[PDB]
Amino acid sequence: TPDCVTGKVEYTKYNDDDTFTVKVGDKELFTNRWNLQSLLLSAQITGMTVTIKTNACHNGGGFSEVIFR
Amino acid sequence: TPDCVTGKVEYTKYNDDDTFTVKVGDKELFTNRWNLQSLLLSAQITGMTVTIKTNACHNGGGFSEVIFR
Amino acid sequence: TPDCVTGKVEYTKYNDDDTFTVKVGDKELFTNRWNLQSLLLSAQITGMTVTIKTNACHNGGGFSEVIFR
Amino acid sequence: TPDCVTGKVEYTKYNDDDTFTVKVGDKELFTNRWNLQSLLLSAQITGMTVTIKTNACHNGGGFSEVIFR
Amino acid sequence: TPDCVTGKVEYTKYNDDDTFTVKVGDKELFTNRWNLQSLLLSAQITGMTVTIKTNACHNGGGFSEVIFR
Ligand SMILES: OC[C@H]1O[C@H](O[C@@H]2[C@H](O)[C@@H](O)[C@H](O[C@H]3[C@H](O)[C@@H](O)[C@H](O)O[C@@H]3CO)O[C@@H]2CO)[C@H](O)[C@@H](O)[C@H]1O
Ligand SMILES: OC[C@H]1O[C@H](O[C@@H]2[C@H](O)[C@@H](O)[C@H](O[C@H]3[C@H](O)[C@@H](O)[C@H](O)O[C@@H]3CO)O[C@@H]2CO)[C@H](O)[C@@H](O)[C@H]1O
Ligand SMILES: OC[C@H]1O[C@H](O[C@@H]2[C@H](O)[C@@H](O)[C@H](O[C@H]3[C@H](O)[C@@H](O)[C@H](O)O[C@@H]3CO)O[C@@H]2CO)[C@H](O)[C@@H](O)[C@H]1O
Ligand SMILES: OC[C@H]1O[C@H](O[C@@H]2[C@H](O)[C@@H](O)[C@H](O[C@H]3[C@H](O)[C@@H](O)[C@H](O)O[C@@H]3CO)O[C@@H]2CO)[C@H](O)[C@@H](O)[C@H]1O
Ligand SMILES: OC[C@H]1O[C@H](O[C@@H]2[C@H](O)[C@@H](O)[C@H](O[C@H]3[C@H](O)[C@@H](O)[C@H](O)O[C@@H]3CO)O[C@@H]2CO)[C@H](O)[C@@H](O)[C@H]1O
Ligand SMILES: OC[C@H]1O[C@H](O[C@@H]2[C@H](O)[C@@H](O)[C@H](O[C@H]3[C@H](O)[C@@H](O)[C@H](O)O[C@@H]3CO)O[C@@H]2CO)[C@H](O)[C@@H](O)[C@H]1O
Ligand SMILES: OC[C@H]1O[C@H](O[C@@H]2[C@H](O)[C@@H](O)[C@H](O[C@H]3[C@H](O)[C@@H](O)[C@H](O)O[C@@H]3CO)O[C@@H]2CO)[C@H](O)[C@@H](O)[C@H]1O
Ligand SMILES: OC[C@H]1O[C@H](O[C@@H]2[C@H](O)[C@@H](O)[C@H](O[C@H]3[C@H](O)[C@@H](O)[C@H](O)O[C@@H]3CO)O[C@@H]2CO)[C@H](O)[C@@H](O)[C@H]1O
Ligand SMILES: OC[C@H]1O[C@H](O[C@@H]2[C@H](O)[C@@H](O)[C@H](O)O[C@@H]2CO)[C@H](O)[C@@H](O)[C@H]1O
Ligand SMILES: OC[C@H]1O[C@H](O[C@@H]2[C@H](O)[C@@H](O)[C@H](O)O[C@@H]2CO)[C@H](O)[C@@H](O)[C@H]1O
Ligand SMILES: OC[C@H]1O[C@H](O[C@@H]2[C@H](O)[C@@H](O)[C@H](O)O[C@@H]2CO)[C@H](O)[C@@H](O)[C@H]1O
Ligand SMILES: OC[C@H]1O[C@H](O[C@@H]2[C@H](O)[C@@H](O)[C@H](O)O[C@@H]2CO)[C@H](O)[C@@H](O)[C@H]1O
Ligand SMILES: OC[C@H]1O[C@H](O[C@@H]2[C@H](O)[C@@H](O)[C@H](O)O[C@@H]2CO)[C@H](O)[C@@H](O)[C@H]1O
Ligand SMILES: OC[C@H]1O[C@@H](O)[C@H](O)[C@@H](O)[C@H]1O
Ligand SMILES: OC[C@H]1O[C@@H](O)[C@H](O)[C@@H](O)[C@H]1O
Repeated sequence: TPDCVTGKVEYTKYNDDDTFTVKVGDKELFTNRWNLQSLLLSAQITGMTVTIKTNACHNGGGFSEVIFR
Repeated sequence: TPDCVTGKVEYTKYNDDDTFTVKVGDKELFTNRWNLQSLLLSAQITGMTVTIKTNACHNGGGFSEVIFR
Repeated sequence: TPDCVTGKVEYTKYNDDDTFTVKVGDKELFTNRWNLQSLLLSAQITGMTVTIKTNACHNGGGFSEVIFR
Repeated sequence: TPDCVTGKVEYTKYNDDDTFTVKVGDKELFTNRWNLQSLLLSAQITGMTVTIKTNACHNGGGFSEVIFR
Repeated sequence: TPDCVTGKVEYTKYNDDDTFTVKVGDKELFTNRWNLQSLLLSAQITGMTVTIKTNACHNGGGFSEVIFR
């Protein structure tokens, strides 16, 4: 799956339908995998750099693949 | 959904029916989403600023949307 | 529900029937809510002050309401 | 249930059947309770002192009761 | 099961089928056990040394046994 954005997590958002939104770089993306919610908030809190891989690389796009550096 | 309060978490409370109460700004609100309980206690412990979005913006109102900054 | 003890968590214990015991102040109390186990060990590790509310305010009493400050 | 060992966690191990092994003091013991896995890794990472209570107090013995000081 | 790599976690990756990849030493390996995902990210964030035991000791190989010191 192609890389889409790499950067620190600027903010995260819990959504009304239990999906989770993340802003990394200049894109706002969401995931429906509940396992990723605490992993991404820990990355945010400790300042890790994440790379999100997705074909829907646009605002509002979904993802499931994340690399944590 | 409109913004209702933005601030640091002042305290959290675990309720008898397994919902979770939070006091942010001047409002005391609750959520029934179990996934938000450890995310909001981590935001409290590390001093993050949260924005709660809800139409029930009054004491005792419920919410499910939270932004973590 | 009335306040029973306020203080820092002295120790926590995992019990043979999957309940969790906590010692706050001068009372040792237990809860059967599994969601409270990691929230109380985080409060212990980061030194938060907790208030437990319960009518069974005696050693061995149960509880479910906790305020985290 | 009698005390068996008290000390800091030397290492933890994830086992092929999803049980979890811990070495505290001079004993290596395991638990089948999935709730204890992140509680024991947090105790190892932050250097807490744990007391394990079990009648199978020998290498390879199982336990479920742990006190976190 | 034989030791395969020992080292600090260099990166972790959440995969599209909910498995989790880890790079330790010179090998990139994956596990399908959901319980290991937050244990390995905590090991990565706090700089623990992990030993992965597996017979598939090659890039792309799977594992389930991890020692955390
Ligand atoms: O978290 C939501 C969602 O994330 C991942 O899917 C993403 C989009 O939501 C999904 O619509 C998109 O599907 C593409 C296929 O990748 C592509 O092969 C096909 O040609 O078109 C469809 C529709 O546009 O894929 C992205 C991820 O690349 C995740 O895969 C999905 O299971 C779900 O978790
Ligand atoms: O906001 C603080 C408040 O949160 C919790 O109460 C929630 C609502 O605020 C409250 O309106 C709601 O009341 C329920 C009662 O639980 C129920 O017994 C009764 O029959 O119906 C009313 C609504 O008409 O309760 C929710 C919780 O689900 C929290 O319980 C409360 O102590 C306080 O912290
Ligand atoms: O955790 C409780 C609850 O949070 C969210 O709902 C909030 C209030 O609890 C709910 O009463 C309120 O309902 C609104 C409708 O959204 C609005 O369309 C209608 O016009 O008025 C009612 C009453 O004010 O909505 C807020 C959130 O905006 C969450 O949606 C819900 O599932 C539940 O988790
Ligand atoms: O803290 C949330 C929750 O804690 C207690 O429930 C625990 C689990 O959260 C709950 O899913 C679990 O349910 C069991 C059934 O009791 C059992 O009959 C069935 O076979 O399996 C499910 C899943 O393992 O029960 C434990 C407590 O034993 C608490 O009871 C519950 O009300 C709520 O507070
Ligand atoms: O975690 C165990 C238990 O904690 C909470 O209940 C507590 C005691 O376990 C329970 O026996 C006690 O019951 C009270 C009633 O609240 C009171 O109205 C009646 O007059 O007397 C009995 C005995 O004193 O209540 C406390 C909490 O106040 C929790 O409510 C329960 O679900 C369970 O989790
Ligand atoms: O996590 C594994 C296991 O831990 C707890 O049980 C322990 C041993 O696994 C179990 O064999 C041992 O059984 C004892 C009885 O306690 C004792 O009453 C009887 O006389 O002898 C047997 C054999 O030694 O008990 C220990 C804990 O004392 C836990 O109870 C069990 O559910 C399971 O989690
Ligand atoms: O020294 C702790 C030990 O924990 C793990 O092994 C546990 C017991 O110590 C071990 O005796 C037990 O072995 C069982 C198998 O579970 C069972 O499937 C097989 O048929 O019989 C043997 C002997 O009764 O397994 C438990 C774990 O469930 C761990 O495997 C070991 O490396 C070591 O850490
Ligand atoms: O998470 C993936 C997987 O990890 C563990 O299995 C590993 C490989 O996935 C599996 O192919 C490999 O199988 C070995 C046999 O154990 C061995 O007896 C035989 O000689 O060779 C095959 C192929 O190399 O085993 C490794 C771990 O050693 C885990 O056991 C499995 O349940 C699953 O979690
Ligand atoms: O990330 C793990 C799973 O997350 C989502 O499922 C959640 C929850 O984990 C599951 O128990 C429940 O049945 O559905 C939830 C979403 O409605 C994904 O939808 C799953 O496919 C898993 O990836
Ligand atoms: O821009 C990111 C948004 O993510 C969530 O919405 C997505 C998606 O954008 C939307 O079209 C879809 O219907 O629902 C998804 C969530 O389930 C949030 O709900 C939005 O607030 C944005 O953060
Ligand atoms: O956040 C997870 C879900 O919370 C609420 O459900 C919880 C719990 O997760 C569920 O497994 C249980 O059966 O009921 C609980 C509520 O009584 C919400 O109802 C869900 O929408 C999820 O958000
Ligand atoms: O600690 C939680 C429970 O652990 C064991 O069960 C786990 C898991 O929690 C359960 O949902 C799954 O179906 O089986 C697992 C392996 O047995 C214990 O058997 C339970 O008593 C709980 O302690
Ligand atoms: O974490 C141990 C187990 O992980 C995998 O199962 C997960 C999850 O734990 C389970 O609750 C869910 O129903 O299915 C998931 C797999 O898609 C393993 O497959 C299990 O065998 C356990 O090892
Ligand atoms: O006060 C709560 C008590 O709960 C019991 O189940 C346990 O055996 C005691 O050791 C104590 O923890
Ligand atoms: O080399 C291990 C590989 O494991 C696969 O399951 C995963 O999809 C790949 O991205 C890679 O991590």
